[PDB]
Amino acid sequence: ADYASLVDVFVGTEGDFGNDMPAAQAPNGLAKVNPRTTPGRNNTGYDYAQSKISGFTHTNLDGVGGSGGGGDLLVVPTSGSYTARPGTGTYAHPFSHDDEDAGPGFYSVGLGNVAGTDGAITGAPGTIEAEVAAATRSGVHRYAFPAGSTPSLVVDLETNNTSRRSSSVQVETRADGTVELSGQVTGYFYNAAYTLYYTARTLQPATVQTWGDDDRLVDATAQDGVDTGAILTFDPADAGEIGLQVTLSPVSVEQARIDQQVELGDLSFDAIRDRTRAEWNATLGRVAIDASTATDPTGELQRLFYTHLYRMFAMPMNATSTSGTYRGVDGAVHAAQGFTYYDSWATWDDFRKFSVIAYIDPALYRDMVQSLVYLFADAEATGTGGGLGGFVHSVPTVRWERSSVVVADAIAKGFDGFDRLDEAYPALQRLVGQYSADELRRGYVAGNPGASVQRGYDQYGLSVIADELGLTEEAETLREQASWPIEKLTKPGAWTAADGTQVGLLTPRAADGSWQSADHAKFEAAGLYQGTLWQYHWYDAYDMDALVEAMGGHEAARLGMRHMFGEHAPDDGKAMLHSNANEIDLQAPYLFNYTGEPSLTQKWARAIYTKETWNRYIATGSSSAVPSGGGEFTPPLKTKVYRLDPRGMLPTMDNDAGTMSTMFVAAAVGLFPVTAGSSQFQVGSPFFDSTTITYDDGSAFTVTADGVSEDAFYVQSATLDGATFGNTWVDYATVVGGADLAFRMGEQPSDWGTDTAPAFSMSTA
Ligand SMILES: [Ca+2]
Repeated sequence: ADYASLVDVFVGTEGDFGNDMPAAQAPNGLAKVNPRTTPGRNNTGYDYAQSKISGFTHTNLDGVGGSGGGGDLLVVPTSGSYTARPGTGTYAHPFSHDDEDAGPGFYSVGLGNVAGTDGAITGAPGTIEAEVAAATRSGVHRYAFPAGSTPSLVVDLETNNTSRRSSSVQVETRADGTVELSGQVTGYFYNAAYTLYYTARTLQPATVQTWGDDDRLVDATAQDGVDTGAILTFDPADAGEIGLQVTLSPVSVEQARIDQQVELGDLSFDAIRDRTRAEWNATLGRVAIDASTATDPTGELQRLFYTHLYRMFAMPMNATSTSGTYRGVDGAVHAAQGFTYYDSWATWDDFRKFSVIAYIDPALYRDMVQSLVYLFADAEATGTGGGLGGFVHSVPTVRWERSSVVVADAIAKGFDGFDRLDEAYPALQRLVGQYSADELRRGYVAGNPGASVQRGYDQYGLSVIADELGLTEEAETLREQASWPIEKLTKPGAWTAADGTQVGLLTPRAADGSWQSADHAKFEAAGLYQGTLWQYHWYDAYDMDALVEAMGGHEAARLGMRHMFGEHAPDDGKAMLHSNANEIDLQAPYLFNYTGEPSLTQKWARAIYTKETWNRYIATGSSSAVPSGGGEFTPPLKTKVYRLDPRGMLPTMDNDAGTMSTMFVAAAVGLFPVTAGSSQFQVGSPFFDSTTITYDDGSAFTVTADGVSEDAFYVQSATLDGATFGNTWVDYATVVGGADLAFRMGEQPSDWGTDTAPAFSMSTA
């Protein structure tokens, strides 16, 4: 019933261990009411290890890198006074995790009172009780100040996790004495600027002063610049209850006002909070779990599951007004006709996540894909031919590579009626790019194996879209070019097995065709981004069949996969060639299904996600969080990859718009998308006795794992809708059609699935 209570929003909120936020937020909500720690923070604005909090920001990005995105509109409660633009140091309040409470839709904290004037502001007796909650587009605040205090709220419009580009504030005092503030914030993250409009109203009478770029605190009711803000001052009589309501719109201030009225009306703070909690319980309730003591003796695995399901519904964010409109990259307002438009993409990192969303919430997935299509269609409509990074985006956003694979994923899964797909296509083609004349002749990018395999997958994705558009010859060409990276860059005998077997591996190759020297296990060798050749070797997951053949045959692949996971030396951390910390080879644990050893896939799925494993690689060159260098743990570390702890992931292991969380959910369900852009999922090791996915029409997918335990993680046999089942993959249609997939589990590896019908490969389809 109350799934919300199982979510721990503090998981991954410490230091460099996930870069997630405890922010109050609704499912796929635009408004993200995040506490802000000081002097340290994680990328979202909050580091669990800190002991001071300034205030609450209203925009954000989940699990991203750099110094984080969003972080706009900082609201700081204070008993102090200002005569100039506030020093950010004066915002700091002591806090304790003992006086802090948060969950789906809400966050509460007891803040140490602060008082004084300007730079003399410091600790003062009493507590500012802070409560926030969130609706899709709105953040609501309720504060209690110590009796006798002159309550104040600073609205700081300079604050951003990366870069403030411009901001404005306009002040209105209404007949009842309450104040409304409105304007725009323009920020930047990674590739692009974005603009959001806001309205914020007090629920009690207030006076107001504003500041602009000259740091002067004045009575003027308008500011427009870069560093701007407002300071609200309330009557001491209202100390016991100070309320604020903030609403965001990518469209305009007037739309934000309309949204606030529709979304919040005259509802109380508690009602808004309760409603979002009910919305989370509906969302999380899409998956119902029965977890025995055998498999989850502490109850922590179930809590881990629902925490990560919660994280799965964060990005992309709802970027649609209550009037069914959105802002295009052309800078204009358009209709989201008969669907909700979502925006905020990090597709280079997160592309596999959508394949999972597809089987948990089909309708949400469809709207996401339709949105992605509109985004590229809008780019094309500008007629500039420019890439997406040259426009101002409607919400904070990241990057768009692999978009063709995501759209292809929906098409392959049987989704249709994607309006404006024909418009999206040429823009998707520009995103993917073309090999140069010389690259077309030789079949690859010289010295750049990474860019080559990436284009391979992009072109496969594009070939699916092309056929859907009736562009038959173009799809053929795309498929031909998509086969090149496997064929031309898999160097025969790059690694030699213990028995002499010659194993082909992804290797940089020169323009003239000679192979370039590389260490296949070295982080970022050969021009690679955030990985090794062993890891990028499996990248072209749309053609495992051709890859197996290029590697030197079935036995070569089988032995390569075992070497990949250090099976010959299970107690040597240096033998672990797979990385758990990054998304590059996320699919690797499930590739044993393709080499005739499904039991090893089962072992690794259960181990990585629910046990301690050997970890050799971090997600970046070095980390101050753990002894590390050259992209590795130095020494390799035996540890849990996922923890029910503020240190939630491995150090450096960013969640990346909920990707790592989504893969945890997929591992638990036991169905993993090795081939994004296909309709298939690979069978892993389902964690729970019973997992039921209920769809909107009342039908349900049910996967059972009879006798599953911490020790019994191997499949012994299986049935599908009552009949003997021996494949290690299942089609999307089977899942959403509401099948009953029943596994019998055991403590020893079995030969179940060793006679599987072949999974999808482009070359053999
Ligand atoms: Ca990453």
